Amino acid sequence: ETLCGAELVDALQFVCGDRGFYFNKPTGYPQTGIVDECCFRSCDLRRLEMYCAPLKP
Repeated sequence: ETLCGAELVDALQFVCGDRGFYFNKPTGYPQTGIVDECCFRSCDLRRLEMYCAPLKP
């Protein structure tokens, strides 16, 4: 539920596999990202999944 530090990174590695992840969602045209939603808060797998990089292949 709460995934912090290494455990967060493990989760993202596992869920995102080859794609990679990032920690802050992009914006645009006061920061915040996976830590906030998955570490300070429990988060679910679909939220976690949102910090997987685009595919592209």
